[PDB]
Amino acid sequence: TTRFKKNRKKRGHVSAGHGRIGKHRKHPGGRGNAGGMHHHRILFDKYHPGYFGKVGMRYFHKLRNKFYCPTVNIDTLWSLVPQEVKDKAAANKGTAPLIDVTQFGYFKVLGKGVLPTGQPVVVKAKLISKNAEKKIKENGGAVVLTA
Amino acid sequence: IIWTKCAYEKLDAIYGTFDKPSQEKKGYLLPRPKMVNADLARIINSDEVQS
Amino acid sequence: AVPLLNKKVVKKRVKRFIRPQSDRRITVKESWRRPKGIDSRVRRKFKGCVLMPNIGYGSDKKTRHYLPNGFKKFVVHNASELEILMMHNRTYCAEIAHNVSTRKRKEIVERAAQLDVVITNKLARLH
Amino acid sequence: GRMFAPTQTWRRWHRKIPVNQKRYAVASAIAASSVPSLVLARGHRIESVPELPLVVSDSVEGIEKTSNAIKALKQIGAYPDAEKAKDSHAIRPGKGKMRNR
Amino acid sequence: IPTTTVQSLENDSAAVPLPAVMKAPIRPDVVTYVHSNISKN
Amino acid sequence: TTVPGQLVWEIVKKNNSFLVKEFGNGTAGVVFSKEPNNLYNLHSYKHSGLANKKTVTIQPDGKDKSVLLATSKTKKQNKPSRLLNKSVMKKEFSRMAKAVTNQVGDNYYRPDLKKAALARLSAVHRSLKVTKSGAKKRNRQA
Amino acid sequence: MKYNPRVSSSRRKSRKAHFTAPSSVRRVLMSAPLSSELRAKYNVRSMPVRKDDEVQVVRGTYKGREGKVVQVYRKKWVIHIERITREKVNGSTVNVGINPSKVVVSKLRLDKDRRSLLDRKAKGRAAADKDK
Amino acid sequence: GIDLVAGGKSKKTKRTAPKSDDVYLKLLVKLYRFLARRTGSKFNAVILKRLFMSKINKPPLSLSRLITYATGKGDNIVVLVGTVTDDVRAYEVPKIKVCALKFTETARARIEKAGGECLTFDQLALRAPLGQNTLLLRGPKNSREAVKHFGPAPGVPHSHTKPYVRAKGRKFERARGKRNSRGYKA
Amino acid sequence: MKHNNVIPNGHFKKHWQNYVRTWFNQPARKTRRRAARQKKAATIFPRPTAGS
RNA sequence: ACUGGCGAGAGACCGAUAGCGAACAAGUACCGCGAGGGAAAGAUGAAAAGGACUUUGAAAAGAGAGUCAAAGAGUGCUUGAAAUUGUCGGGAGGGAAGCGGAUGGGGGCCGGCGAUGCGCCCCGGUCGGUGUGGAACGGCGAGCCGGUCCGCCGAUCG
RNA sequence: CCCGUCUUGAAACACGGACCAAGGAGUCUGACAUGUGUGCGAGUCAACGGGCGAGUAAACCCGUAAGGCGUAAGGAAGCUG
RNA sequence: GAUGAGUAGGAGGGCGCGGCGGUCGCUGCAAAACCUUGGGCGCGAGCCUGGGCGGAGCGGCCGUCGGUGCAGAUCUUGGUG
RNA sequence: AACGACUCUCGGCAACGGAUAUCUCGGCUCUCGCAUCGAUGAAGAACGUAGCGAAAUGCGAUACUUGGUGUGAAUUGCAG
Ligand SMILES: [K+]
Ligand SMILES: [K+]
Ligand SMILES: [K+]
Ligand SMILES: [K+]
Ligand SMILES: [K+]
Ligand SMILES: [K+]
Ligand SMILES: [K+]
Ligand SMILES: [K+]
Ligand SMILES: [K+]
Ligand SMILES: [K+]
Ligand SMILES: [K+]
Ligand SMILES: [K+]
Ligand SMILES: [K+]
Ligand SMILES: [K+]
Ligand SMILES: [K+]
Ligand SMILES: [K+]
Ligand SMILES: [K+]
Ligand SMILES: [K+]
Ligand SMILES: [K+]
Ligand SMILES: [K+]
Ligand SMILES: [Mg+2]
Ligand SMILES: [Mg+2]
Ligand SMILES: [Mg+2]
Ligand SMILES: [Mg+2]
Ligand SMILES: [Mg+2]
Ligand SMILES: [Mg+2]
Ligand SMILES: [Mg+2]
Ligand SMILES: [Mg+2]
Ligand SMILES: [Mg+2]
Ligand SMILES: [Mg+2]
Ligand SMILES: [Mg+2]
Ligand SMILES: [Mg+2]
Ligand SMILES: [Mg+2]
Ligand SMILES: [Mg+2]
Ligand SMILES: [Mg+2]
Ligand SMILES: [Mg+2]
Ligand SMILES: [Mg+2]
Ligand SMILES: [Mg+2]
Ligand SMILES: [Mg+2]
Ligand SMILES: [Mg+2]
Ligand SMILES: [Mg+2]
Ligand SMILES: [Mg+2]
Ligand SMILES: [Mg+2]
Ligand SMILES: [Mg+2]
Ligand SMILES: [Mg+2]
Ligand SMILES: [Mg+2]
Ligand SMILES: [Mg+2]
Ligand SMILES: [Mg+2]
Ligand SMILES: [Mg+2]
Ligand SMILES: [Mg+2]
Ligand SMILES: [Mg+2]
Ligand SMILES: [Mg+2]
Ligand SMILES: [Mg+2]
Ligand SMILES: [Mg+2]
Ligand SMILES: [Mg+2]
Ligand SMILES: [Mg+2]
Ligand SMILES: [Mg+2]
Ligand SMILES: [Mg+2]
Ligand SMILES: [Mg+2]
Ligand SMILES: [Mg+2]
Repeated sequence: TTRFKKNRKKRGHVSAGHGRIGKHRKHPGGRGNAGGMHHHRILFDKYHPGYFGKVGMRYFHKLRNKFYCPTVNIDTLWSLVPQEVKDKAAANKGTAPLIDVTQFGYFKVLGKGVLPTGQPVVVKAKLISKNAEKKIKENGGAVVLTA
Repeated sequence: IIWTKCAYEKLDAIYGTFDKPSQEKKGYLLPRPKMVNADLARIINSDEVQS
Repeated sequence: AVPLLNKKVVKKRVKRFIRPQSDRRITVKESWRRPKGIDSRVRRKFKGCVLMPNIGYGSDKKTRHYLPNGFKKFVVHNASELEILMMHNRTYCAEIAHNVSTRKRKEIVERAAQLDVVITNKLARLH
Repeated sequence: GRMFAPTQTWRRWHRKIPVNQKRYAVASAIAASSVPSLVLARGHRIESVPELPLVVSDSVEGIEKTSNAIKALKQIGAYPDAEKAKDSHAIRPGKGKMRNR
Repeated sequence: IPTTTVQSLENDSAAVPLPAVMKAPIRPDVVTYVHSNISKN
Repeated sequence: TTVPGQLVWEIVKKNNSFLVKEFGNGTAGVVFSKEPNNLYNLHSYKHSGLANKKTVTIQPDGKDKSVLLATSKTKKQNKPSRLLNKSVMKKEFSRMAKAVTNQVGDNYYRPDLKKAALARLSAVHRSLKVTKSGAKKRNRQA
Repeated sequence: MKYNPRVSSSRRKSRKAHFTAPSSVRRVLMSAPLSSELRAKYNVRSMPVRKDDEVQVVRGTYKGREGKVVQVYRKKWVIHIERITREKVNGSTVNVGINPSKVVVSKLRLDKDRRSLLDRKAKGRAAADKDK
Repeated sequence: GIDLVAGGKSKKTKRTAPKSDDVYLKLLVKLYRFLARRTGSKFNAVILKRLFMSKINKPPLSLSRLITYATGKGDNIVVLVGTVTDDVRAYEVPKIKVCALKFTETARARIEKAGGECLTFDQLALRAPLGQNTLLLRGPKNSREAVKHFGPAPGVPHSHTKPYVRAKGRKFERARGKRNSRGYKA
Repeated sequence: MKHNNVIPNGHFKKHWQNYVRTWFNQPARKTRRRAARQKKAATIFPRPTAGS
């Protein structure tokens, strides 16, 4: 929006806000990331530690699908069950719902948070952390593995 | 705006209500205002405030 | 109509603020411009130089925008717009817009007489 | 010579406002049309309109002739607003008149 | 429940309940912002 | 309006077809409102004819020095053609003055507009007399 | 509003097509209304002006004048009418050009083609306007 | 001359009004301008000031955090100058009276199902003109991405400030200056 | 270069202005493809328009 | 896919120092041995009705006259700014002038530049007046509380 | 004391400026960032495309295991979370 | 109630130019532009108006947009001392 | 130290110049449709060609056009 640009407020002020002494020259410090080690050294070290150098192993032709592993925490597991199925869970304590996280696009079950009180759940997943399994078991549930 | 009877009767289905959602705008609900009653005079001159 | 204003109008300055050196150069118009030059003696407010406008010259808020006749001007373009001043005839006077035809000025002038609304330029283009 | 910063076709002409905001704007406009004070404030002449919102029988949808369409507007009191539009027909001031406007 | 009268034309239920959309908030700021941006399209 | 008047004022106070502004938005700015139900033609929430359910209209009626006194009906805010309760008055000023005081202040319709309504009636009545006969005094003394 | 994709609403294109139109096209553009008597007779509203037609001027300073066409000056978008003249500074007489849309045809120069044209113009009106 | 700073005038800036053009918010400001002036209530003064604040100064409050702070205070009315969001991590929602500028669709449904009530600030004025028996709450102001980048620069000692990097991985600011094996660790 | 900002990596050092692809024909492309489908449907009638 | 060719539609684009170099006999006139370089230049009037004739002059042309709504539109002619120039009128000037502030002299300009009403009396004229009838409505919420208009009595003032 | 300008310092024997008209310079775009306005909110986004539609370059509708960003981090990695 | 300097620089509130979406108007009983020893308003950018010329268009207000404001650049083109 | 000349200055008129305003058969940009040069001699170049023409436009010794078809009374600056 041109009418809000501050250059308009500076019309008639000679230097357009860039000063009489310093002026606005083309590239008085080099272009782009020039001088990262010489005259912009302080800037890089102060704000971008680790910028220069090499670390770790290369991986030629690394495909990300091999590493696909979405995770879901314990505290979020109950939210996957439909509301109508939640009522059934509290209506019969003999059985427990079977939550197959893979059907909801999750592979591994992590163990952040707690489960609903007095509600056993059977969790079906590809992978699971030890804390997640412990919390499921101590709540009266069980873990089933799939692929 | 001049509404035909058929068009006027479709407004609830198209835009839904504050309680149930629209039938043609999947998962849409009418927005709520930050002020339920915009009549300041009633609020300011109410017995509760004036007491 | 009797003007409602009663406080006298005090003009802090009646001369205009002329742009510096507009006398010297034809291309430099008289409309005010703040001199931005580093050495500008006008900007630096040396005595015996052109004066610059500042807020201290502001007129009294009670008498601001009041014409010498004691009313404030409102520009009218037809008879309907003139009726807006019926309840403010002691405060606002009407001025017919410069581009209104002489035929429509007669209607406005006649209507203003009925409403006791002052017209600043009622004699315009009637000869 | 060459103008400063010549205009380019790949200027960002269009805008994509979120759909939910566009629906919010439409709902507000629909609600505003049922308030006679707002309708009058926008310049519409609805002094002879029987009621707002103005809902008419579905038989109006069967009208085929423009002469019958105008008679329908007269019956419901909407003709004065339509007459205002015709009487306001005028040539656009400025350069727009030679730009097919 | 509020209802709206249905005007009848010459040569032709007479009320309809007021739809909820007619009670929606009036937000001139939102309308102006949306109107200006979409009119560029 | 069908919605609260305070809400309407928030919407129409910035821009409406009846808003007349001149001399920009600086100190020289002058603002008037020209809706028929605004006694003083002032752009304010008090006198606004758009943002108040209860409004007073006083203007010449047809011919024969008749003055129209119309008030907006509280239960007809959604019926523009029947919103006004018109009362054409063609009697002496004193009789008309009592009628305005009765329909504005006595019934607690808009007591805050009693002074404006009487002045509006006084201005309208005087202009009708001048129209019939013509200007005879300049009203410049005092 | 127009809906034909082959038709332009551009002012520039309309004016160019009018002022560069060939002579055959200018003939149709230079049409005049028939008189109320001829309209009721042939059931035709407009006709291209011809050299030997008789017309009456209904607009301009020569309003009311009647005479016979003597020249259809298509290049100048005007027609010349017998006795509709003015005097130059030297006293010579020159015909005054009049746009054919500002005259009314009182008598038609009928011929084999003109009569056939009248039938086609009336045939459409007698069906598309009345029978519909 | 007078030996003062800036002619004795204040150089501080605070919001004296909302920056928004929302007509409903301005009506609420008018309502609470009157309440603060004519009552002298500290609750009303605080409410008025918070209505002026920007979006980031009115952070949302999760329903789960609302429940924890409302435990043992059923009689009191919860007041939030901001938005109340739903939290899937909370299972049991007790009945509670909550006043907020805005409720998310899921948060409103859960509160209403549990027998609670969702109030606006105009309804609060009718029930608590002086803020009597209210629980005034604020959402977490500094829990957002921008704040993680604030403070001492990432490269100075004893800094945990998050740097600005276009991606995350071994090749993005993990080298010299980030470990002893490459010059130094910082 | 100044202040705390992400390191810029704009790939605008070639003659990129000669290789800009605009999309002003996007509505036209939708129209043309719809016409092609409509024309194809009549050609293969009564065979299903969904194809094989 | 498509800044070429041919045809077509459109525009929050430019409006004759702009927009293509080119709105026009423009890739033209012109320049360069050559490869190449490359302009300026749109608008009388609705209609030529484009100024007969008289008189002066070698002629250009002037004076008068004529056409036109208009030559204060007269063939580079719509409108016709500034720099700059002539003339008439006012004024000033002992090696600059201009400029800020303050008055004065001389000009020019301004009747919303400055009013003539108001109150109380009677003479006349004119125009309307408590209580009951109708007409179309309203405020407050079934019921109370009202005004406007028309008519009829009384009242006899305004 | 002549303006504009660089300058510790300009009436300067520092430079530009004979005069007038018109033209004449922080823009567009990609990335990112803080701030603010608006919508929704553990979600959000109609973006390629499709269905259509002011007989229509707009508007309206469509995300079914789509995708982006967010919802979990640490490690060079194997991995753990 | 106190208080008033400001280069480089920052910000706010305003003035002016040309479009677009709206709205309110003006004009052959004379629009725009231009001229004026007419008058007035605003601290100011500017605005309003008388008279003249001109002979067909133009303006106010809300929103929104931009090839949007010149005394200078040995600035460009044209004109003139 | 008048008058007048000269210089400067203000106003009226007259010049000089072509700004401004209003225009526009042009330009620019976007979108769409179509696929058609040449040894059967192309693009380009040259010369010629009309009752009165130099250019532009057209044409080729059948030379601002022949023929067919459509349209249905002009062309036009003058002459015939
Ligand atoms: K700066
Ligand atoms: K493309
Ligand atoms: K050129
Ligand atoms: K002229
Ligand atoms: K310098
Ligand atoms: K130097
Ligand atoms: K110098
Ligand atoms: K930054
Ligand atoms: K997603
Ligand atoms: K989809
Ligand atoms: K490691
Ligand atoms: K307008
Ligand atoms: K003037
Ligand atoms: K604008
Ligand atoms: K002189
Ligand atoms: K002179
Ligand atoms: K021009
Ligand atoms: K050949
Ligand atoms: K030739
Ligand atoms: K032929
Ligand atoms: Mg500065
Ligand atoms: Mg500089
Ligand atoms: Mg620097
Ligand atoms: Mg740079
Ligand atoms: Mg002044
Ligand atoms: Mg200095
Ligand atoms: Mg004038
Ligand atoms: Mg203009
Ligand atoms: Mg002091
Ligand atoms: Mg200071
Ligand atoms: Mg090493
Ligand atoms: Mg260290
Ligand atoms: Mg390059
Ligand atoms: Mg092509
Ligand atoms: Mg050019
Ligand atoms: Mg121009
Ligand atoms: Mg003309
Ligand atoms: Mg001229
Ligand atoms: Mg001059
Ligand atoms: Mg030095
Ligand atoms: Mg200097
Ligand atoms: Mg020296
Ligand atoms: Mg130098
Ligand atoms: Mg020099
Ligand atoms: Mg300029
Ligand atoms: Mg943000
Ligand atoms: Mg996915
Ligand atoms: Mg490990
Ligand atoms: Mg200061
Ligand atoms: Mg303008
Ligand atoms: Mg002068
Ligand atoms: Mg203006
Ligand atoms: Mg432009
Ligand atoms: Mg520019
Ligand atoms: Mg200049
Ligand atoms: Mg400068
Ligand atoms: Mg120069
Ligand atoms: Mg030069
Ligand atoms: Mg010379
Ligand atoms: Mg030819």
